[PDB]
Amino acid sequence: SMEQVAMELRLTELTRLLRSVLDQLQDKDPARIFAQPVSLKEVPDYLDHIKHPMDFATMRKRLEAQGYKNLHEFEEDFDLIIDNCMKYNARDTVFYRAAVRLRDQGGVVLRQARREVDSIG
Repeated sequence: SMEQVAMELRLTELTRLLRSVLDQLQDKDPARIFAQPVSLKEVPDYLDHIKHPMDFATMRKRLEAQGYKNLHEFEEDFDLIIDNCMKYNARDTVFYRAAVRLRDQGGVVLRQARREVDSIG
């Protein structure tokens, strides 16, 4: 149908907008602590600790395969990156401190993103 064509135009432009949110969240991690999945070679027991790993490159692959059906799905994936880090790493670490900063500075970018999806539909 043509009504599936228009559905994809209003997805495609969530995808296009979600691209821009991610670029901005990822600029709040200049240390690149969250750019890539935690290495199972380097942390072989990681899955004993964290059942749903997430990282920016993994969020991005799902993005360019148009796999986030709304903003809430994207926000869940972002919250995993932070929550996983805050459990796996202790409070007095560069990792935990980097998550706390990413959370705090992402909040502003997401608070605007929410309004732009509602407003633009």
